Amino acid sequence: NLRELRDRIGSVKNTQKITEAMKLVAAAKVRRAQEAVVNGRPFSETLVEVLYNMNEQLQTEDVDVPLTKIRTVKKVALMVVTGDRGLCGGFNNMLLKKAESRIAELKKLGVDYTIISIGKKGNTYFIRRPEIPVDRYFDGTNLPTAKEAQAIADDVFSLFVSEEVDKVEMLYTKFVSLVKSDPVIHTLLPLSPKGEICDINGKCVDAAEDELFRLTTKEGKLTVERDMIKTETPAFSPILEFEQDPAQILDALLPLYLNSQILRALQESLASELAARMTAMSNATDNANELKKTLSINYNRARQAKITGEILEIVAGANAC
Amino acid sequence: PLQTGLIAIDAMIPVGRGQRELIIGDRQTGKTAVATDTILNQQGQNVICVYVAIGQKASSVAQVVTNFQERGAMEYTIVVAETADSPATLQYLAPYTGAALAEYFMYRERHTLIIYDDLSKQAQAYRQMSLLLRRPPGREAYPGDVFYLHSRLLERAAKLSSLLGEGSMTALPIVETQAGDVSAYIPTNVISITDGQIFLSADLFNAGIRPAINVGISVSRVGSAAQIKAMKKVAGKLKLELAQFAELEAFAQFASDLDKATQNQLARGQRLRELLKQPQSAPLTVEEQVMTIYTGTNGYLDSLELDQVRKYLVELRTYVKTNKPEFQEIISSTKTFTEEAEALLKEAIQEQMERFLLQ
Amino acid sequence: VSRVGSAAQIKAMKKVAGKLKLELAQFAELEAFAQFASDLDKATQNQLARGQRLRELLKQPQSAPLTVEEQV
Amino acid sequence: PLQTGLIAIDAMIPVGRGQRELIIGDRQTGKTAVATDTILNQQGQNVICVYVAIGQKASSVAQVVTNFQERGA
Amino acid sequence: VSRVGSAAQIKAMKKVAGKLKLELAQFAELEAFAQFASDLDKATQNQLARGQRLRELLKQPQSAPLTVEEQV
Amino acid sequence: MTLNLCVLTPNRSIWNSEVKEIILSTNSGQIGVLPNHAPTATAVDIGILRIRLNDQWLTLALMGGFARIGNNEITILVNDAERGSDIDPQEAQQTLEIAEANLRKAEGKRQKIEANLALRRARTRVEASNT
Amino acid sequence: LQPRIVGEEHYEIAQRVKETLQRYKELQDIIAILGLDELSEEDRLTVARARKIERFLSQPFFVAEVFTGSPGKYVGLAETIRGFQLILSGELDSLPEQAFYLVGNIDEATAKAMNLEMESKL
Amino acid sequence: GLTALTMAEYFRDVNEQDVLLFIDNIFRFVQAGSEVSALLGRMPSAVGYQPTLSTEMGSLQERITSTKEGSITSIQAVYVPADDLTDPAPATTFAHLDATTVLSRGLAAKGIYPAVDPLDSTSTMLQPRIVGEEHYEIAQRVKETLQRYKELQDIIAILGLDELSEEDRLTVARARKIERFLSQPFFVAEVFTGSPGKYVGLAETIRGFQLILSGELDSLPEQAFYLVGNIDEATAKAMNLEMESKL
Amino acid sequence: LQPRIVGEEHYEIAQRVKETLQRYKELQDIIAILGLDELSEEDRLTVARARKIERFLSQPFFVAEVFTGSPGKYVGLAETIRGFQLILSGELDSLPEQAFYLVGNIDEATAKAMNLEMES
Ligand SMILES: Nc1ncnc2c1ncn2[C@@H]1O[C@H](COP(=O)(O)OP(=O)(O)OP(=O)(O)O)[C@@H](O)[C@H]1O
Ligand SMILES: Nc1ncnc2c1ncn2[C@@H]1O[C@H](COP(=O)(O)OP(=O)(O)OP(=O)(O)O)[C@@H](O)[C@H]1O
Ligand SMILES: [Mg+2]
Ligand SMILES: [Mg+2]
Repeated sequence: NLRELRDRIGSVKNTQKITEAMKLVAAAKVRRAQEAVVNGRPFSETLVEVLYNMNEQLQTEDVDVPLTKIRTVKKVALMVVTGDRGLCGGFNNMLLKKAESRIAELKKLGVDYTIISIGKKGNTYFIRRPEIPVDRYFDGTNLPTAKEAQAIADDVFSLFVSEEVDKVEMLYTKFVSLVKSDPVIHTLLPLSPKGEICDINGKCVDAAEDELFRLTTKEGKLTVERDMIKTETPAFSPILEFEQDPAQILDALLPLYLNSQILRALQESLASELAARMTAMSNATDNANELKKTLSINYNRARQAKITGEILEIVAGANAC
Repeated sequence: PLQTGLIAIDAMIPVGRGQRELIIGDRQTGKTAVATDTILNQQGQNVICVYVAIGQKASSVAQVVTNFQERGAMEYTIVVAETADSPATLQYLAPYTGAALAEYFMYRERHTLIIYDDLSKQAQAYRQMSLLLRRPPGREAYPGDVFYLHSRLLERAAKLSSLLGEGSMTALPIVETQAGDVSAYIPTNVISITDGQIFLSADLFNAGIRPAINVGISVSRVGSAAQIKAMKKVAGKLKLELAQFAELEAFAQFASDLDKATQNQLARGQRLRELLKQPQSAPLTVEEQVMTIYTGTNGYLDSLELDQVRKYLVELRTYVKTNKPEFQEIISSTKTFTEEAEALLKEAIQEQMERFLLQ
Repeated sequence: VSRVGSAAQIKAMKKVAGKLKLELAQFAELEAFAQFASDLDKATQNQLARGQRLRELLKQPQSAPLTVEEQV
Repeated sequence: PLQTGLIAIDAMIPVGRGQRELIIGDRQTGKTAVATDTILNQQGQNVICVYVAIGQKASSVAQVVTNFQERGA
Repeated sequence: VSRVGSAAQIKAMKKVAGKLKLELAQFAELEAFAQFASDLDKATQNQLARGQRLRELLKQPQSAPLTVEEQV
Repeated sequence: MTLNLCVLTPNRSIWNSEVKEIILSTNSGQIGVLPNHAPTATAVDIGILRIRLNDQWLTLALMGGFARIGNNEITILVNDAERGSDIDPQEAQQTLEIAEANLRKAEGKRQKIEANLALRRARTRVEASNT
Repeated sequence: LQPRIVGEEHYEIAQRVKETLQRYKELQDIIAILGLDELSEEDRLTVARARKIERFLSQPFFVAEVFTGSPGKYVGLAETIRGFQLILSGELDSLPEQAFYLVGNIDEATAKAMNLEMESKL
Repeated sequence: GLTALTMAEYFRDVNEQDVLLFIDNIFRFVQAGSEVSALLGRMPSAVGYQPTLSTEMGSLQERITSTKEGSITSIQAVYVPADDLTDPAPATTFAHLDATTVLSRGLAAKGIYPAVDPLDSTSTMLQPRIVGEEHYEIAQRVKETLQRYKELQDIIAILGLDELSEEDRLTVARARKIERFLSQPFFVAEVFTGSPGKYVGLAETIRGFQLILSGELDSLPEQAFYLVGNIDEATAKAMNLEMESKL
Repeated sequence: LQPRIVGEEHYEIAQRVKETLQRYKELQDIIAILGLDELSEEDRLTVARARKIERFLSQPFFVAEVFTGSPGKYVGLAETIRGFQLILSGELDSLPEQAFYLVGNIDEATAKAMNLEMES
C-alpha cells in the first residue's frame, strides 16, 4: 500500500516542521533569558559595590552575622534545580546523575545529605524514592522572579538560621555551551563575608567577577560565549554615616545577596534547560530530515515497482487471450 | 476574468476566460460544488454554461438540474448527461457533445463555460471500448490515446481573436484522484494539459475550511492576467500574507512565546482563512470579494474572535450593498480600486465595527 | 571491499597501508560524537586532526596517477 | 597487483591482476575517471588496456580518446 | 476475529470471558496512549494494571492445554 | 533640580524618576529625606516607602534590604518590592489572613522564623494597599 | 448532511464533531513523538474531547450481543444530538474516557461513570 | 523535436553558426514516444515507458553536439514525474545533460531577475581544469557565502545583525550584495520596465564578484547592485544615490 | 530451538536474547528521531544490553583471516550459553560495548575490556 507510505512521509515532514519550530522557540527563549540576566545586572553590580566595602569598613572580630556563621557540618542540605518539562537533552538525567554522586559522597563522609527539589523533573525523582530526605518540593518556573526566588530563599534561610542544617550547597547547570554544559555544584550557605562565591571542590572566584552568557554566532552555527566582566569597586565616602551598626547593616545585606545567588542560579539553569532542548530539537529535526529522505527514496522504489508489476500483469493478460 | 464567486479561487487561483482549469481532489471534497457555484454565479454575466455529467448516478443529475432551476441557472445552461447505465460509447462522446455545443456559441461571439463532471469517468469509458476492441494497453490498462483523448478535448476550449469575434470557452474539467495520488495516470495527463489546477483536500474539508481549496499547491498559469485591476491591487496582499502564515503553521501552537512581528502574522493569517470560507451555493460578487479582502488584509479584523469574523463580514457585505451603493458603481465601471472607493470602504468599516460591537 | 585484499598488494603496501586501514576504522567512530562531545581532549583532538589530513592524502587530481613509490 | 594510481584503491581496496572489481556509483561521481586513471597508470607495465564505452555520449568518448592521445596511453 | 462469538462457548465461559475481547482491545489502545503522557491519573493507572494482568493470563507452553474448567 | 532615586529589585528596577521627598522605614524606624542630604548608608526594614514628588504622593512597599544615599542620589537595594497602588487593595488582606493563621499553627523554630518573616512581609503589604 | 435537510442544530454539531476528530487525527503523530505535554491547553482539551467522542460513537448492538457481551441499545437522533452537545461543550470533562464506551444514551455514560467511581473505592 | 533539430543543424553545418535549440519540454518527447510504442503494441519497459527509450532519447541528444563547423547547444526544459529523479524519463535525460538551471519561485518573489537559484543550479563545467582557477575559486566563495547566509536567516530573526559576530556581519552584507548583483536587466524587458539591458561578459563577471568578496565595496549601499550590469555600473549607481540623497 | 531438543538451559536463554533484541527492535523508531535521551530507565537498560548482545553475536572466522587478519575462533555451545548468561544477568554491564565485538569467548570479551580500560 503506497498510501500508507505517503502518510509516513507526510507525518515525518510534519515532525520535521514541528521539531524545527521548537528549535526556534527555544532559540527565542534562551535569548529572552539572556536579557533577563542583564536586567538584574545593575542589582548585583551595586550589591557587590556595597558588600566589598562593608567588609572593608568592618575590621572587627566581634562581628558575626548568622548567614556567615560557621557551625559543624553534621547535616547538609542540597537544593537541586531541575527542569519542568521533558524533551531537553540529557539535561535532567545528568543532573540527577550528579545529585546521586553527591548523595554518595556525603555517605562516605556520613553527614546526612538533604534535598530541596525545584522543578517538576526533580519533584518526580525525589518523591518517587521515599528513602531520601527532602524538606520541601518547589514548583519550578520559567521566568523566575524575586517572588518565586524569595520562597526558595526563605526555605534556605529558615533551615540554616536554626542549627539543624549547616552548609546549604547547591548544584545546577551553569550555561557554558549549547551541547555540553555539565552540572556544577556550589556552596550557597554559609555565605562568605567577603562575598566570594565558590564551588564545593574548592575554587572560589572573587564576587566582583561574574560572567554573563551571550549567545552569538561562530563560523556558521549559533554558539554561546561567557565573557568575564570585572566591576570596579569605588571607595565608600569618608564622610558617610551608618544608621544602625556595621553588623546590623550587614545582617540585612546578606538576605539580598542570598536572594541574588538563587535567582542567578535559576536563570542559568533555565537557559541551560532551554538550550538542551534547542540542541535536542536540532538533532531531532535533522534525524527526521535523514529519515524523510530515505523514506522518499524507498517510496519511489515501491512506486515504480508497483507500476512495473501492474503493467506486466496486464500485458500478460493481453497476450494470453 | 471568469468570476466563480469563491474568494479562494477568484483572488488567488484566478480563472480567466479561455482558460482550461482543473478542479481536482478526492471523492466528496466539493468538486461539483466548485463547478456548480461557478455556473450559479454567472446569472448576470452573459456566459453560457454547459454542464457535462459523464457516468454519474441519474439521481445526482436530477439534483443538479433541480439546483439550477430554482436559482434561475437553466436560462443560460445546457446539461449534457450520460448516466452510468448508458453504454461506454455514449459516455466517451458526451464531453465531445458538450464541447460541440459550447463551440457553437463561442463562434457566435458568445463567451462560454464548460464543466466536465469527471474526465476520469470518460477515460475509464474509453478504456472499456479500447480493451474490448483488443487495442494494446499501457499504464492502468489505458491505451496510448488517453492523453490524445483529453488533449483533443481541452484544447478546443480557449479564447478566440478579434478577427473571429473573441468568443471564449472556459473549460473546468473535474478529475477525481485516488487517495490523493496526483501521479496517477489520468491526473498526470490532465495536469499536463490544463493551465491551472484547483487542489481540493479532504483534510481541509473535515477541518471546516470550505470550499476545501488547498491554495498552496493549486496553481494558475494565466496568473494575474485574469483578474481585474481592482482585484490585482487587493489580492496582492492576500497571497503574500497567506504565504507568511503557511511558513508559520508550525508556530501556531506557540503563539505566546514569540515577538509581536510574528504573533500578529499568526493573528492575521487565522482571519485571512476565515475570509475564504463560503457556504455552499453562496457565490460572492466581485465587489463583495474586494470588500472582504480589503478588510482582512488591512488590519480591520484583528479585533474580532474567529466565531465572529463570519458574522461580521456578512453584515458588512449587506451594509455597503444598502447604505453605500456608490462603491459598487466604482468597481463595476472603472474596475479599479480607486482612492475614492478606498475612502468610501473605510467609512463603511468603522460604522459597521461600531454597530457590530454594540450588537 | 576487495576479495583479494592482502594477496594483491606488494610488501611495501602490505606493511605501510595496514596502519592506514586501522586509522580510518578509528576515525570513522571519532567523527561520530565529535560535535556531541565538543570538548575534544588530546586523546581525540589529535586523532581527529590526524584523520582529516588522512583524507588529504586520499585526494588526487583527475588524470594524474601516482606511482607505487609515491603512494607508499 | 594492478596499480590504479589512486591511493584510495591501491592502499585500501587493492585490485589484483585477474580480479573483477566493480566501479559502482551514481551519475557524475567520477566513475569514468577511476577507469581512465587506471588506464593511464599502465604506461610502464606490460598491460594492454581495453576501454569499452557502452551507450555513452560520443562527445564523452572523444574526450577520453584525446586524453589517451595526449598522455600516450 | 471470531464471527460466531459467545455462541461457540459454554455458559460458564460466556459469563466470565463475554467482554474480555473488547476490554483488552480497549486497553491496548490506552496502553499505547499511556506512553504519551508523563503523569497519568489512578483510573488510568488502575486499568493499566488490570490490563497487564489480563495479558499474563493468556500465555501457555506448547502442547500443555488447559481444560475448560481451568480456563474459566 | 533635586535628588534622583532608583529602587532596584534582584531582577527589575522599579523607580528611576526624580522625586523631592521620600520617607523610608528602617531598622531604626523612620527617616525623612530632602535633597542635599549627607551621604549615609542604612539598612531598610521590610516595610513601606512613602514618596512625595511635585503634586501626588504615593507609597511603594518594599521587602527590606539596603539603602545608601549620596550626592543627591538614593539607590535602594531591596529583595522584593511592589507599588502601593499596584497591589489590589483587599486581596493582600486575604493573604494576610493566610499568614495570620499560619503563625497560629507555627511550631518549631523554622516555622516561627518563616511565618513571622512572611507575616511582616504580608502585614506591611496590606499597609500599602490602604496608604 | 445539509442544513436545509436536517436543520442547523444537527448540522452545527456534526461539523464540530468532525472538526474535533480531524484535529485529533492531525495530532496523533506528534503526541507519539513528543507526547501530550507539548500540546497547548487548547490542544490538550480537543484531544481529550476527541477521546470521548470516539468512545461515544461506539454502541452496543442487539445483533452484536455475542460480541460485545453487553445488551444492545437503540439510540434516537434526539438522544444522539443531546449527547454530543454535552461532550463538545465541556460539561462532561470530569468523567473518565471509558464511561462513554459502549453506552446507548448520554444518561448511560454518566451512570456508567458513577459505577466507575464506586468501584474505584472498592 | 527532430524537426526542430533539423533546422538547428542546418545553421550548424551549412551556415557554420552557433545555434540554440530549445525543447520545451523533453519529457513530452518521452511521453509521446511512450504513447506511440503502446499504440504499436510493444511490450513496455520498466515504469511504463517504451523499451526503446534509451535510444529514442539518444537519437535526439547525440545530434546535439559541437562539430568542427559550428555547435548546437540545447537548453531543454525538464519535467520530473512524481518528483522522482530516479524515474526513467529524468534518469535517461539527466545522463545526457551537462548543466541544470533551477529557476526559483521564491527568488522571483524577492524581485530578482533572472530568478535562477544560485545554490541549486549545477554544472559539470564548473571544474578548475575547464573554467580556470580564477573562475573556480570565485564561484565557490560565492556559493559558500550564499550558503552561509541561507543558514543565518533563522539567527537574524532571533538575534538580529548587531548580535552576530563581526566575521558574520560581513557574510550577510556581502551575500545581500551578491543576491542583488546576480540580478540583471534584460534587452527583452526594455518595453516592460524601461531600463536598458546589459550583456555582461565572463571577464566582467569574475572581476565583479572579486570586488564584492574582497570587501573593497563594503562602503556602497545595497541598492546599488540591483539591476546593474557591470561592477563599474554598480559604483555609478551608488555615486548617483549619494548625489540624490544630498539633494 | 525447542526445550525437548536443545535442553532447558539453552532454550530459556535463546528466548531471552530474542526478547531483548525484539524490544530494541521496537525502540528504533523512538531513538531514530529523539535518540536515546528520552527513553525510560528500563528501556535504556534494554537498549544497553541488546547493544552488547548484537556485538557478541559477531565472530571472527578462520576463512575471513585474509580479509581482516584477525584469527578466527571456534566457539562451543557450552561457551555460547554461558557467554549470554552473563550479558542477560548483567554482570558485564560495566564493560564497554566494543569489548564484545569480534571475540570468541566471553573471556576474550573480558580481556578486550581490560585493554580498552587500561590503555591511556
Ligand atoms: N462550501 C461548502 N460548504 C459546505 N458544504 C459543502 C461545500 N461544498 C460542498 N459541500 C458539501 O460536500 C458534499 C460533497 O460535495 P460535492 O457533491 O460537490 O462532492 P464531489 O467533489 O462531487 O464528490 P463526488 O464526485 O464523490 O460526488 C456535498 O454534500 C456538499 O453539500
Ligand atoms: N579525481 C578527480 N579530480 C578532479 N576532478 C574530477 C575527478 N574525477 C572526476 N572529476 C570530474 O568530475 C566530473 C564527473 O566525472 P566523470 O564524468 O568521470 O564521472 P561519470 O560518473 O562517468 O559521469 P557520467 O556518469 O555523467 O558519465 C568530470 O567532469 C571530471 O572532470
Ligand atoms: Mg461530483
Ligand atoms: Mg562517464
